[PDB]
Amino acid sequence: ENWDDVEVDDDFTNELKAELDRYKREN
Amino acid sequence: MPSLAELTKSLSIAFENGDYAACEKLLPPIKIELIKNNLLIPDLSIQNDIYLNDLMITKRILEVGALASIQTFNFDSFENYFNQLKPYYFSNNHKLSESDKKSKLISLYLLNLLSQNNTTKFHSELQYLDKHIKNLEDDSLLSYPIKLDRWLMEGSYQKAWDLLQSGSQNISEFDSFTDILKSAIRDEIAKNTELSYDFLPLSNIKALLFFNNEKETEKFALERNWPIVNSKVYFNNQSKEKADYEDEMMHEEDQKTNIIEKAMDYAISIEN
Amino acid sequence: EQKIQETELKIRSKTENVRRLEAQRNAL
Amino acid sequence: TTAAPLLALLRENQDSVKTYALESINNVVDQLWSEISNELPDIEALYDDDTFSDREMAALIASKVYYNLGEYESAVKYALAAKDRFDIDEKSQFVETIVSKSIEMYVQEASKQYTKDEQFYTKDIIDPKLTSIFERMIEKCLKASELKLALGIAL
Amino acid sequence: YFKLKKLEKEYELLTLQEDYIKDEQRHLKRELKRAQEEV
Amino acid sequence: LHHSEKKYAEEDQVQELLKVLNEISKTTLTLDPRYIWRSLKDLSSLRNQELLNAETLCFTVNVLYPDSSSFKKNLLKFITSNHKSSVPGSAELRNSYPASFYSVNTEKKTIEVTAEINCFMHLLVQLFLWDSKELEQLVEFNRKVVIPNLLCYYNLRSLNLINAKLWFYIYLSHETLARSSEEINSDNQNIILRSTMMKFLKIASLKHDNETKAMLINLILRDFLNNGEVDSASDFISKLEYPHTDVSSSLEARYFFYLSKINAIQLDYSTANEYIIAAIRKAPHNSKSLGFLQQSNKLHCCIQLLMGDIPELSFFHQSNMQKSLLPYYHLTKAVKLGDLKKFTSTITKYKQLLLKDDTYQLCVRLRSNVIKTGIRIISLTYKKISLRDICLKLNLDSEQTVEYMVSRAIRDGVIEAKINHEDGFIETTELLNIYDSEDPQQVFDERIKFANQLHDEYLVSMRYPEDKKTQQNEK
Repeated sequence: ENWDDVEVDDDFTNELKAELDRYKREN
Repeated sequence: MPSLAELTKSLSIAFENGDYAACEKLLPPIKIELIKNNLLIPDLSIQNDIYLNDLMITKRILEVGALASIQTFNFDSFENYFNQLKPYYFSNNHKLSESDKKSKLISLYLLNLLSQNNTTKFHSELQYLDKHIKNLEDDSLLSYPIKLDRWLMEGSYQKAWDLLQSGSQNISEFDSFTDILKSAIRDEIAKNTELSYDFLPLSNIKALLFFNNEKETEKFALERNWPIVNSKVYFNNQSKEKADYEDEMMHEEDQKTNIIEKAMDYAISIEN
Repeated sequence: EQKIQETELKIRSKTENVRRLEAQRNAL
Repeated sequence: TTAAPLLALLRENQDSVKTYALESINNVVDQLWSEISNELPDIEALYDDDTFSDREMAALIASKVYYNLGEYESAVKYALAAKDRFDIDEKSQFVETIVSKSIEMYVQEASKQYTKDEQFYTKDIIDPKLTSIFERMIEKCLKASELKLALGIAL
Repeated sequence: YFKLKKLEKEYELLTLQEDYIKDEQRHLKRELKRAQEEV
Repeated sequence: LHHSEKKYAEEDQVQELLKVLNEISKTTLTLDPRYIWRSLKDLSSLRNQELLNAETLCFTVNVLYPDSSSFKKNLLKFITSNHKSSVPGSAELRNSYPASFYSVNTEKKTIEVTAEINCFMHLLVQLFLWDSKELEQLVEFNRKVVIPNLLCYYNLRSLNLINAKLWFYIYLSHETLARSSEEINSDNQNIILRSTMMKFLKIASLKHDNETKAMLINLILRDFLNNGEVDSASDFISKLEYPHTDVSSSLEARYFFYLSKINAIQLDYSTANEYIIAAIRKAPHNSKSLGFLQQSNKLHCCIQLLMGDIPELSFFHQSNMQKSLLPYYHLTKAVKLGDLKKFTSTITKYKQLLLKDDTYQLCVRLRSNVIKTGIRIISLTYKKISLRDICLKLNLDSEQTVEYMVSRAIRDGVIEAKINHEDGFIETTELLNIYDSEDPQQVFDERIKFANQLHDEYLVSMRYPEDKKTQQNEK
């Protein structure tokens, strides 16, 4: 549980789906 | 306190009229009367006294002598009268002492520890006081050296230098320590530009040192022996002879010889 | 008896080393 | 409670102030000896002053600097200048040590110098401050009617 | 005084037995070389 | 009913007293009474609750009373005692026997029994006081008597361990009195107590008793924390009179616990980090030591956060004490992430809890540590980063502010980088590749010193208990 389970993650949830926005528009 | 039946309390009268030179000559005869006085040092013979000539004559005289060294710029005298009046505040805890000069002399002592860069007594007494919240935050006298030392090691000189120049309380009582405190910062600034900068222009260093002229920056360059090239100040990062103390630990040249000696000595002790 | 009290600690540590090194010597 | 207020009065020149500052240290010892070690070189400097007449009481406290520090070698040296200020029959913790410590120093300076001359106790070869204290314990043992401790220490 | 000096001589007797064993333990290793190799 | 109750508990007390009486009478053995006194504290705590207070009344009747005539009456006066006809002169366990403290030779004063009695008498007094939790006049009455009694006795080798545990009750009863009610008399009462500690410590310095000085140093260093004098603590630890040999493991953990808090104000955590770790390894894991393990772990998390390095994260969840370690997790999270507003609201809710352990002052200094740690994190991510790129992350004030905070971080050799203002970016001067330097050789030398250190102590610890089996006759 070193540097993993203690702070969990709390990221890459709604920001992962938001990446496809700039991919399907600017391109 | 007004002097009536004795000249011992006359020190406070001459303090408001100036002439601090004559006030120092009247100190020896005042300390003589305190010798025969048994109420100078607190003991079990004192129960309740709300009048003067018990704790009032002892504190009032030392408060005038401590502030007299501030106007005359004497640090050695401040380390005496304050350290003499310090045990008179409390033996362990005393809640009946309330005065305007008590919080001022304690604040001036914290600025004196930062002047000589004392990390022993400055970081200690903060937890030894009665109020660790109201007196260390709401009170601007005790929180003045705290915000300076916290912002000194933080690295931000923009909001830290404002308290040493444009501050409210640095005019009269805190001005005596502003000379060394601002000198202790520029001494660290000179040492920071050596490691983190090979060369720097004279225009950008003018804002960091808070100088109004370019010749003022070059004045400390000749005293500290700074290599000077065109429109720049060169730093060669010159060190001293060896390092620190404790011989044969990270000190002299050829440390590998002592390392070999450490392998030979402790190997024989295995059989012993 | 101040001099005896300073050397009073020698009645044990010196006795132990004789007993500790006895079986260690008797082993060899 | 710190030793700063009592030891800061010795930096000026006064006859009364230097007396009151030293006498206050003799009253409170076990509490204040922590900060005296830093002021030790300033206190011992007054011993060479001819105008300073309290050196008898000052050397008694200066000997307590190393005595409370745990070093008894230097505690007996500075305690020899007290003269009449050095108590004998008090039988306190300071008396039962320095006197007994002076006995050990009296033996070390005896057998080493006994080869050259046996009369050193009469002459100035040995410090008479140690001999005077050594003779006071002899008369103390004679009052107890014990010939083993009186005659045995002289052997 | 007589019994006080008796304790000082007992410390030397413990030293005589302590210093000899420390020297003997190192000399026993020399006798082991003359033993296992000869037999 | 009450007659048979006093004979049962007193016989068990005399049975344990006669065991240590013959052990000290033959030559000198200082470890025999010590093993019984360890269990005596636990057995007496449960025994004092049973059969009320009537077990210690006849104990004073049995042995002769030097000082104890009026001490038992004043102890029973506060509770408004009833008269059961317990007046001395009824129960007699002596009956003229040699091990019974024969009376005729004692009354004629031809023999001295006071040494092994009066010294043991003060031990049973402090045990009953801690069970009933008595305060005010009863605390000062006992302390005033014991001090002249200890100065009258010569404090022999076996006598130094009798009062060694009495100092712990003197300091404990005085601190609980000040926290319960504060007055002007409690301040002057501690002045005499400070002088008594130094007078007895000087006497014990000649005997070099290991357990006696171990209890004093723990009480003297703790008294300096309430008194607030560093010069008294700094000069005290400079002599290094604390023996590491025969002192108990519980007394060792308390010694290293003070050095961590003393070195914490000197801004040198190199030595303080080892003392807080060694104090945990020397502290038992039982329930009675949980109070020390709780306070020691609270200081350990604060030391690492003040060093600019994040401690072990799994230490919180693996332990079962994390209920009180929850505030320290939000402190580490606020410093690592670098949020300025999160740190202000973190110490606000728990501000009330941080006042008890006096760790709130160390939490105030964590305000600067948020930036000190944030610079080290962003420096490892980007070796070359522009000036305005850092302010867009931590939301700092201006560009000149972030430029001058990096030069302060390299003062202690943390970042080890340089700032180029002409080019406009900060470059890291650390190329690693330390395998070609001599720096790892200095650390490897200490590992050999640590390995051979336990080798010499291994022969001392293992061989010592085998000394007694050689002299004792075996089948």
